[PDB]
Amino acid sequence: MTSVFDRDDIQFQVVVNHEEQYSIWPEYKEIPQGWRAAGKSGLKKDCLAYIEEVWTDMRPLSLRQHMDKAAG
Repeated sequence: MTSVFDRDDIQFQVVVNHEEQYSIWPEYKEIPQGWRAAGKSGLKKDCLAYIEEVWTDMRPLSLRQHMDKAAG
Protein backbone atom coordinates (compact mmCIF):
# COMPACT_ATOMS: atom_id res chain seq x y z
CA MET A 1 0.00 0.00 0.00
CA THR A 2 1.03 3.60 -0.54
CA SER A 3 1.09 6.24 2.22
CA VAL A 4 0.24 9.21 -0.02
CA PHE A 5 -3.41 9.14 1.04
CA ASP A 6 -5.84 10.70 -1.42
CA ARG A 7 -7.38 13.84 0.04
CA ASP A 8 -7.95 16.05 -2.99
CA ASP A 9 -10.22 18.55 -1.30
CA ILE A 10 -9.58 22.06 -2.55
CA GLN A 11 -11.17 24.51 -0.14
CA PHE A 12 -12.35 28.01 -0.79
CA GLN A 13 -13.87 30.82 1.21
CA VAL A 14 -16.39 33.61 0.63
CA VAL A 15 -14.95 37.08 0.55
CA VAL A 16 -16.74 40.40 0.80
CA ASN A 17 -15.49 43.69 -0.62
CA HIS A 18 -16.04 47.17 0.84
CA GLU A 19 -18.80 47.40 -1.81
CA GLU A 20 -20.42 44.46 0.04
CA GLN A 21 -20.16 42.23 -3.01
CA TYR A 22 -19.76 38.51 -2.48
CA SER A 23 -16.97 36.62 -4.24
CA ILE A 24 -15.02 33.38 -3.78
CA TRP A 25 -11.37 32.94 -2.91
CA PRO A 26 -9.18 29.79 -2.47
CA GLU A 27 -8.30 28.92 1.15
CA TYR A 28 -4.64 28.54 0.21
CA LYS A 29 -4.30 32.10 -1.10
CA GLU A 30 -3.91 35.35 0.81
CA ILE A 31 -6.84 37.74 0.41
CA PRO A 32 -6.20 41.04 -1.41
CA GLN A 33 -6.18 44.02 0.94
CA GLY A 34 -9.66 45.50 0.93
CA TRP A 35 -11.59 42.27 1.21
CA ARG A 36 -12.37 40.01 4.16
CA ALA A 37 -13.60 36.46 4.65
CA ALA A 38 -17.27 35.94 5.38
CA GLY A 39 -19.93 33.25 5.48
CA LYS A 40 -18.55 29.73 5.30
CA SER A 41 -15.32 28.21 4.02
CA GLY A 42 -15.33 24.85 2.28
CA LEU A 43 -15.83 23.38 -1.18
CA LYS A 44 -16.69 25.44 -4.25
CA LYS A 45 -20.27 24.14 -4.20
CA ASP A 46 -20.53 25.44 -0.63
CA CYS A 47 -19.40 28.82 -1.82
CA LEU A 48 -21.73 28.79 -4.84
CA ALA A 49 -24.72 27.87 -2.68
CA TYR A 50 -23.82 30.53 -0.14
CA ILE A 51 -23.61 33.42 -2.61
CA GLU A 52 -26.95 32.40 -4.07
CA GLU A 53 -28.70 32.75 -0.69
CA VAL A 54 -26.70 34.90 -0.04
CA TRP A 55 -27.80 34.87 3.49
CA THR A 56 -30.92 32.88 4.12
CA ASP A 57 -33.52 32.70 6.88
CA MET A 58 -36.87 32.42 5.13
CA ARG A 59 -35.99 30.40 2.07
CA PRO A 60 -32.81 29.08 0.42
CA LEU A 61 -33.31 30.45 -3.11
CA SER A 62 -30.37 28.26 -4.13
CA LEU A 63 -33.31 25.94 -4.84
CA ARG A 64 -33.45 27.62 -8.26
CA GLN A 65 -30.05 26.06 -8.95
CA HIS A 66 -31.73 22.70 -8.49
CA MET A 67 -33.34 23.49 -11.82
CA ASP A 68 -29.85 23.75 -13.24
CA LYS A 69 -28.27 20.69 -11.64
CA ALA A 70 -27.65 20.50 -7.88
CA ALA A 71 -27.03 24.08 -6.64
CA GLY A 72 -23.33 23.59 -7.18
